[PDB]
Amino acid sequence: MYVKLISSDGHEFIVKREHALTSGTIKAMLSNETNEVNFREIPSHVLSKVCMYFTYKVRYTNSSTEIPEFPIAPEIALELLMAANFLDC
Amino acid sequence: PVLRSVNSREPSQVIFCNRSPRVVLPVWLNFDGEPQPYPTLPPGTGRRIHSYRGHLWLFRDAGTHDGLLVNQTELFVPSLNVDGQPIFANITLPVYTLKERCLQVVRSLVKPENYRRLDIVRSLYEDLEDHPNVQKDLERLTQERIAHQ
Amino acid sequence: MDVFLMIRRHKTTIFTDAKESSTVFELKRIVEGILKRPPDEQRLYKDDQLLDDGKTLGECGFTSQTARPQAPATVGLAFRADDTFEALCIEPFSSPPELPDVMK
Ligand SMILES: Cc1ncsc1-c1ccc(CNC(=O)[C@@H]2C[C@@H](O)CN2C(=O)[C@@H](n2cc(C3CC3)nn2)C(C)(C)C)cc1
Ligand SMILES: [Cl-]
Repeated sequence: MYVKLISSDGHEFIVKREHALTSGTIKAMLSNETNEVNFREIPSHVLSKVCMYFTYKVRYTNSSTEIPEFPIAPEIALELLMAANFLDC
Repeated sequence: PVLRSVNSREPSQVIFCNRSPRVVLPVWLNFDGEPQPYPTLPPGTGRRIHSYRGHLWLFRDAGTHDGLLVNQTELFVPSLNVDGQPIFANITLPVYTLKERCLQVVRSLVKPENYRRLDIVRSLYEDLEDHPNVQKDLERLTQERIAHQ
Repeated sequence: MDVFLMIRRHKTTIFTDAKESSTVFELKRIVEGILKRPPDEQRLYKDDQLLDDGKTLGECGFTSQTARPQAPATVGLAFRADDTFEALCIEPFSSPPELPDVMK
């Protein structure tokens, strides 16, 4: 139930399948090796933040707990936007 | 406008509880369903306010007009106070899509006139320019209400 | 209390949660399940401080305030190749580009 998302700079991110499936693009891509997706255009400083968003989304969706902000540093905002648009999440 | 406050004249005491990191703008939908701004609530603050049964509220970020939830939904309607207990209106962040959260941060960093200067696909220019606004959200909620009705 | 972690060795990062009350050794077991390497071939680090197998994640400094879903705490990982353990090497993530003019 764990899948591998690999960045352009060859960083390997191992996340729960249910988490990665937050992205309709990653769902379609799971349909590299089995349970591996290569992102030729997403570097590690962006994909690490996408994986953090997955964790955040699954934890706080339909939670009655107080929801904290998802923080985005200005220097990654534009790249994370382009990633978010591509991944549809 | 089907989304309007009912002119009940039935007093209802409410606690507006800001459980978000945002400065909250309370918005009252008047008897013509037109949105009226009320005094802002800083993050982690609460206020006891005087409202009425069948009155309609939504809550937005005071600066950006980003959508917020109240008791985990879009709209808040004060009911009859039981046993002199106020109705709690717990205002929270929704779980924004990563795209919407990215659009929020980019808007906060770049002046609208400079959106077109960003090295991004045209479709994302239009997405940046499509600022959250109460009027558009009220229409979707008006269709969601008729859909259930 | 749930803590949210990034377990990091070389160019590998595992995103996972565990209990604040759970042990460093019990995390090595989660790592074994994913990376197929036994706990006795694992060392875990917080910064450059080696973590003792008995200590809880709470006692190691991983709590609600340091290990959040949107801001997870980094756990270092070094494997033992046959004889001796390797030196802790976490490859940093890429550096973001210079802020565009219109964002300054
Ligand atoms: C401090 C603070 N911080 C954050 S928000 C806040 C704050 C401050 C003041 C009040 C006073 N209450 C109202 O204005 C209510 C609120 C809504 O239910 C319409 N109200 C009305 O009073 C309206 N009304 C009055 C009536 C009377 C016939 C019963 N019907 N509607 C009108 C406008 C006078 C038209 C409430 C909240
Ligand atoms: Cl913001």
